[PDB]
Amino acid sequence: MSHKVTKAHNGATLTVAVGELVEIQLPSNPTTGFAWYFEGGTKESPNESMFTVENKYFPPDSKLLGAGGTEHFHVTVKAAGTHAVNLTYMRPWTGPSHDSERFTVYLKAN
Amino acid sequence: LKLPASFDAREQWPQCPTIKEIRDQGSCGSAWAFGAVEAISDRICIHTNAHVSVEVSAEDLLTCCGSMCGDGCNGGYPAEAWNFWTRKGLVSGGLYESHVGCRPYSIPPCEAHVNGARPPCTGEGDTPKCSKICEPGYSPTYKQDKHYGYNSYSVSNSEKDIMAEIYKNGPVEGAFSVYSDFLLYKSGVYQHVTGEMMGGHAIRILGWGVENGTPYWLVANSWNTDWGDNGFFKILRGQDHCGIESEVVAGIPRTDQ
Repeated sequence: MSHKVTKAHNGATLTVAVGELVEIQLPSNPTTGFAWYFEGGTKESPNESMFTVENKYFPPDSKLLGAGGTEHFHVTVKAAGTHAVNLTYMRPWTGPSHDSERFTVYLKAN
Repeated sequence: LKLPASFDAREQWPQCPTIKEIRDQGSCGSAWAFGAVEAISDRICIHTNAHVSVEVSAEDLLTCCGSMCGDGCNGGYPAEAWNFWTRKGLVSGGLYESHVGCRPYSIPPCEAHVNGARPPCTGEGDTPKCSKICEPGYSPTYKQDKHYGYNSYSVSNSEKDIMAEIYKNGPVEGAFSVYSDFLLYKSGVYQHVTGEMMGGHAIRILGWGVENGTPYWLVANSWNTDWGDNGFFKILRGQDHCGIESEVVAGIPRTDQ
């Protein structure tokens, strides 16, 4: 079914079938100019043929400017085998570093 | 003569370095502090005729305002920012690892240094402890380093009332709803074509102009120097576009030497 992954499971291997949905949801504070991204600063999947990906932001319930919420990546796996989702919490025009918070998970088909 | 068609405070006040300066909030949601301290520094300078010039620490407003201003790196209120100013003070403090003033900003962008790169740039981690101790070597001690404000008012939702305030008095703070395409912004008069709501964001309006027939506010961001135009940007003016004219606030500094 929907498989629910968070920051506590960075670097896990989740088993899945073709086409089940994976909510990967992580904190993201976009007001700082840092969102989560695949390599190259894009939210699209590097391989649209291995898996397909959408994301959304969810602001917080507060009027505090600079309050931060939660990003979801709704990853559907489209092919058999194992799949690293590598996201990085960074500022796209500036690019990642050793110091960027990183997130990965390994999606395994069948 | 009442009011120019183009205005830029950087070039109206040459002798005030800060008005040109673009700080960087790192990963905290603290622009709410940044917009205040940045106008405050500008105002202090302007309202002494460049006889006093100082980078006001955002670490100060960031770390010692507690809940009366909001939540630190989890977000805050510009207007609360300014009377915390007026009623406590705010010390000198500069950029990450500058070693300028009493409290330098203690959060980094993420590329350059690794040793004790210290609190890193993780998820929604805590704000820094309120420290109230000057960096070693910085000379005037904590409470004597404080600059106070006179008051803090809001500007009404007016275009003419904001251009007045800015031209008499220097840059203000304000805020606007940020939507996806905003971060995607690289030059021009921003206007929202798409994206959902991202949240509100505090900023510093220093000026105005018309380009390509589109009237606009000159705003300074707190996302470093390689965002946008050297940290700066433009946003459509006159239409309360994204609340940019809605929430403006300023003070007059207590200048008693």
